[PDB]
Amino acid sequence: MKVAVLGAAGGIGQALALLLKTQLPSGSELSLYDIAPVTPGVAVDLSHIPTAVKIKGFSGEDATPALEGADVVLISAGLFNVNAGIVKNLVQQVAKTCPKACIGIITNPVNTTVAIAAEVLKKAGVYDKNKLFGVTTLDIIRSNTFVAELKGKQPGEVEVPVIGGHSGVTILPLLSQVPGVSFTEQEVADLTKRIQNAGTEVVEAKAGGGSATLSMGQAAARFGLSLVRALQGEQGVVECAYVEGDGQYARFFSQPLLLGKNGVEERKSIGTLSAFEQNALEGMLDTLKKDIALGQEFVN
Ligand SMILES: [Ag+]
Repeated sequence: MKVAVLGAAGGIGQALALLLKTQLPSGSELSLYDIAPVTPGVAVDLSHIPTAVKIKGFSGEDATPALEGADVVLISAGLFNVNAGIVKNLVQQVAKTCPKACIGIITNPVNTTVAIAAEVLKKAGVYDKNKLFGVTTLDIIRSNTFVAELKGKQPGEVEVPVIGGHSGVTILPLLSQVPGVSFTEQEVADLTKRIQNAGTEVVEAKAGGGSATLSMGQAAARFGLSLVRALQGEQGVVECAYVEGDGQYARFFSQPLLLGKNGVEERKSIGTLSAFEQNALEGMLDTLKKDIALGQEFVN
């Protein structure tokens, strides 16, 4: 089982690679790619950690040697103006070298870059909707932290389902479905708005000198490890991710997914929604649809 990290020299990629090197199952392989010439040294650095995970790093313009035999590709390289071209270039190389891998797009804006990725893989004739994921786990683990903080629970024991998209008002935490926890509607409103704007807390506290790299690395690592477990035959693995489903709300939509050996095994129902959640769901479908079309038209 091989995991390739495209964008491994950035802050997100390095934290992701550090977590994968120490937590991937024994016998796994990790390949790091980025443009920067330091990337081979990041792998050598990590290769000194005594886990049964083989790691190698590659630099330059060609990601092929890092992608050969890859089962999972995580793309954290790279707002729309800059990352759209980066995503298309890397997904094109994925479509030529490991077209059957599961692809997790971390590069933002996820709502749009997943649509770009889908259309690029379509042009190569290898697009598989069961294998393309927008990684939205950062909204989930932030929700877990904020809910446990407000309710005095252990943060490890709180799991909040989060649906919709990965930006602004498209992020919908289903607080009504957190077992053993009840909220007032003012708690729901303030908690939902904090989750939807959590990124701004980081950049403001960084004096504008950066963004959320370590927690995003942890989020991507959680989704990546869940994927690897499911691909290796583990049962009951459920994660929310931004995928092309039945299009009931939008072409791409984040929802609980049962993962399997093929990627998506079943797209689970979002369940019963509260009045607040149903309102917030229908009230953001248009801005989500425009995010998708922005990505489609860039390729088409
Ligand atoms: Ag796969």
